[PDB]
Amino acid sequence: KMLQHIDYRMRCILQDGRIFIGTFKAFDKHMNLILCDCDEFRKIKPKNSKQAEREEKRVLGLVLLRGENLVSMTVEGPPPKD
Amino acid sequence: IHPRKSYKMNSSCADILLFASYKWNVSRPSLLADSKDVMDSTTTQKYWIDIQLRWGDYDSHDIERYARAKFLDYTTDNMSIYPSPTGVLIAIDLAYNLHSAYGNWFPGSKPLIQQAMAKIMKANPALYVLRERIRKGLQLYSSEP
Amino acid sequence: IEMMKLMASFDSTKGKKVDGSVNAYAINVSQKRKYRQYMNRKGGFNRPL
Amino acid sequence: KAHPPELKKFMDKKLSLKLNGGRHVQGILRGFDPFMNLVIDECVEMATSGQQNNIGMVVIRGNSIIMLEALERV
Amino acid sequence: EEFNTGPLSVLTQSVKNNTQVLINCRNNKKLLGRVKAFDRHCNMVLENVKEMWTEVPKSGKGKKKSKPVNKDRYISKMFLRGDSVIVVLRNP
Amino acid sequence: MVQPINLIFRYLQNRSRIQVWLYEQVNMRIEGCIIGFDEYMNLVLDDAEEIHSKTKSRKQLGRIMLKGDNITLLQS
Amino acid sequence: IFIFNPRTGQLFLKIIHTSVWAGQKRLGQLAKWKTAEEVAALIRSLPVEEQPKQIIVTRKGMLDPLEVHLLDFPNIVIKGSELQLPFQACLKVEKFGDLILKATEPQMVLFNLYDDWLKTISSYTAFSRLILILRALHVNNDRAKVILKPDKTTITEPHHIWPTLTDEEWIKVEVQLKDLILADYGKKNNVNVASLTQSEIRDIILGMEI
Amino acid sequence: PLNPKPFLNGLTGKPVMVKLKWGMEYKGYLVSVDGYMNMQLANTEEYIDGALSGHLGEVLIRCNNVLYIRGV
Amino acid sequence: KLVRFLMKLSHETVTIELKNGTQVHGTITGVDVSMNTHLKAVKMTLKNREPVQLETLSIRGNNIRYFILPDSLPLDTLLVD
Amino acid sequence: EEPIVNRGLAAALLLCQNKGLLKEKDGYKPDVKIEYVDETGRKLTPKEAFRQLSHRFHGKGSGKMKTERRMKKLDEEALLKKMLGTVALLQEKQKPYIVL
Amino acid sequence: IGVPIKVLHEAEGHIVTCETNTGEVYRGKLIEAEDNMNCQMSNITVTYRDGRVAQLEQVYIRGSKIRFLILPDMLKNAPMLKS
Repeated sequence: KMLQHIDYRMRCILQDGRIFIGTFKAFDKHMNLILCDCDEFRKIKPKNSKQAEREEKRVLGLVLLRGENLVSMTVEGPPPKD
Repeated sequence: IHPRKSYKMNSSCADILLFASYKWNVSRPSLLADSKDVMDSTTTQKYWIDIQLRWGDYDSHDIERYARAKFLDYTTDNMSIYPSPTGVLIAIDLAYNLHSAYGNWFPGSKPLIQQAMAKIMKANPALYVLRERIRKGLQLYSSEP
Repeated sequence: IEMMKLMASFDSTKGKKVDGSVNAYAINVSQKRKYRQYMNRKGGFNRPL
Repeated sequence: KAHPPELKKFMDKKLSLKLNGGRHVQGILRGFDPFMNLVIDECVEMATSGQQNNIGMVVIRGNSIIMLEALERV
Repeated sequence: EEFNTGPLSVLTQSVKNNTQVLINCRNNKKLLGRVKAFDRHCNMVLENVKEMWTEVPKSGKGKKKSKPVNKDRYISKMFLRGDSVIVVLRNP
Repeated sequence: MVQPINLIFRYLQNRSRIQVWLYEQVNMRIEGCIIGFDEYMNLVLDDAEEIHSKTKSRKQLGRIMLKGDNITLLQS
Repeated sequence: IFIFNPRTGQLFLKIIHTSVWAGQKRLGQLAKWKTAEEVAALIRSLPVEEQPKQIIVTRKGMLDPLEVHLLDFPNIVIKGSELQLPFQACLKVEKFGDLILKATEPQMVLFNLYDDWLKTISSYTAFSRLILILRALHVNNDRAKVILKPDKTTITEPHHIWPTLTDEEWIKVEVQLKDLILADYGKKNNVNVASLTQSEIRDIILGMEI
Repeated sequence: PLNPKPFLNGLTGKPVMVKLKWGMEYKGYLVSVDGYMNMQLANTEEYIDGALSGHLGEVLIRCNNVLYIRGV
Repeated sequence: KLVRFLMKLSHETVTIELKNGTQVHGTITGVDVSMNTHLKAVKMTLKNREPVQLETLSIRGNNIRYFILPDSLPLDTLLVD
Repeated sequence: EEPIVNRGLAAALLLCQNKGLLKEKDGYKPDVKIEYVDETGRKLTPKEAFRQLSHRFHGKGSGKMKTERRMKKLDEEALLKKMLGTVALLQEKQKPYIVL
Repeated sequence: IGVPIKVLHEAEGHIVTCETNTGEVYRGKLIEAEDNMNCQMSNITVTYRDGRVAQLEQVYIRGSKIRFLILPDMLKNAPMLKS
């Protein structure tokens, strides 16, 4: 059911609350993740805020996330053209 | 089972048939309470179980004599076809709520039919409906706790 | 050597089947009572299976 | 199938271990298992109180080991 | 065989009789309920569980002054994953 | 070239005293002399005593056996 | 009729008018079955989620009419009580009292006898607090009233019943009402205070006899 | 001279006190121990921080949560 | 193995409380042998936050504290082998 | 009065007990359980266990209306046991004696 | 040995960063990366949860204590698309 989610813009929640969003490209038997285009969030995550929808944010790029620290997934938008 | 077999008093049939996947050593026909039982040196594969209900009057509510008599009547009868000569006949007295079987026993079948007959007289829903139908016919009730 | 007399080489039973009563599972199920039909069947007199 | 951690680069080297509960330790490596439990000679404990506590040969469970730093040049 | 003499005999003797067990879980919620089944990991599927834990009102005054209250919630049928089990306990 | 099990092998060849320190309970330490262990690294220990370091308390235990995935260290 | 929920504190107090039995020409053969039929009509009024399944009668001469009048609800349990609870202390407080007496029409006045103590503490210790208040107000009316306000500065809101106190004031007034209860009991029951264990203190505030 | 599963072999039936990693203690006659060293204790009394909060009966204590076993 | 009971439970609207307290209410779509739970029509309340509607979720199986199944479930025909 | 103590189980037992929520034969104990259940797994009353038996016996179950009453009764139990005081407090705070 | 561990196999000798279970993050160049995500890295800066910066020319971090690993996007195009 995860091969039905490849190359998506996936929102992966860690067990600390450090959220990622990026390219769900490769996963593993332990659900070790490989995410391109991924950026990180801690405090505010967007549902069209009254102030600004994306602060508490950092650029990282491509990550290998270990599956030991991983909780959930959600697609946020369709994959880009490239 | 024929639909009129529950009150087919003169003759009988079988109700349950147990297939062993082996050959059981089985015993001589002894009552449900006969704790010391000797082994009949035949070996069988299919084992029938009959359920004979009765409504005992005061003279003839001995369920052990009834189970023994019905077993040795119906196994040695012409008008009652059993799959094997080896099997058990459980008689249940509804008017006195008694139970005993008489026929042959394979290992473990005697404590199983003992405890199963105990739980089946304590907890059967059709027996329960019979019991409270008798209680509402007699207008006899117990005090609620 | 006493490391072989211990019966050495630190083990970790991950994936490997464990020794004994570790695998104990038990399920209490009781299915609905499949009774048979007697009245108004249209079928022949003995019971269906 | 447990391959040993690739640590003959770090044999007989002065390393500072980080251990689990914010802890720290220093010493010479003397060997390992596939489970990365490390045996250490000349172990100085180096707690967060600030005073350095020598022991000698100790064994450290590999579960608790966060990082190795080879203080000596490999 | 040794399914019925090990330390999981607390669970396979409580699922036979359908008696209730008390489980102190890992986040200190207490599950009272009848085991419908269990396995090696103590993945206990449970029926009719009272989940009883403790709260405080968490500084409702602004001065951090309150006493812990016993809260509980009912769950009809649950599948408790058995890593979070600390202790399972048959009733007296 | 010695191993960890070579150290604990030689150490219950010594039967001297050691102090195990735990996973993340940094104040909690347990002193003892190992009588036996095998490959899951659970250790029985001789006349063990819990020492709480920040209050320096020595609660006596006796013949103990401690579970393997809890230890961080064994210092002689 | 005082229909007190221990858990939700929802006191359904039914007003019974003077004209129901001033000209009734009947014995208690109307009275028992009448209070039973009216509490059953309360049960029939509420939805099935809010209907109880366990009903406790204080006075023992009511569970036998409650068996008769609640055969539409065989799901409910009608038990007696060994501990009697002083809900005449509810009559003694002026709000419920003149509410009852001024009421010209029989009605189904609701109350929440725990004011909002369910956001602060349990429902058990709120019940023990309420029965401390009610029994201490039963053993002495205005003495327990002036204990119930530890200062004369505190006030209760018109939607509340008891004065708004927090945990420190409530524990101090609870030990004051508690030794008031035991002092009145040991004054009357011939025996001192210090010969009783907390199980006996418990069933003296609860209403049982030792 | 005595390895851990021989030790737990040695104390199935005597009163012991097994200490959890979370500071709880359990006193009682333990019944049995598997390969993972889950424990079945009978006649248990639960000592929270050196003070008992109750007699409890029969308890299963999961293997991932024990800190040690003490023979009393 | 009890996880095999969960993969028989396809298309059920269950809630799941995780180890982070997050309650996830949704129709379960897939289970692995490691209880890797893939859900749809997800209403996820991460605790100390307001609940968020999301169309699809995939919880890792280690991070499940417990499940909550509805009233209408026939487990006596589900936990058989 | 007993709190479920953090780092403690036994207070929850003292809470739930307070709340009242508690031939050469083989040679063995056959634990016969004789149990009546419906398809949902509920333990069945002997009157309605006999009713299920008799529906299956006669081959003719209930009508539509009695099945409506029975099914709505079972979800009345389900909606009741899965659980107006706050509404009473909010109506009292809007003005104390909500007379019906 | 699946595709992410093959990706970190193809990140050997490259600039890589690892955030750890305690929260320290380690930005350097890798030397060895094994099956169990153990990483021996070099020329590396250590950033604690204090926010401070340190450097040392080598480190060896255990795999299970890795939280995650910042990889370079040299590997984003090659070679994992067919996945």
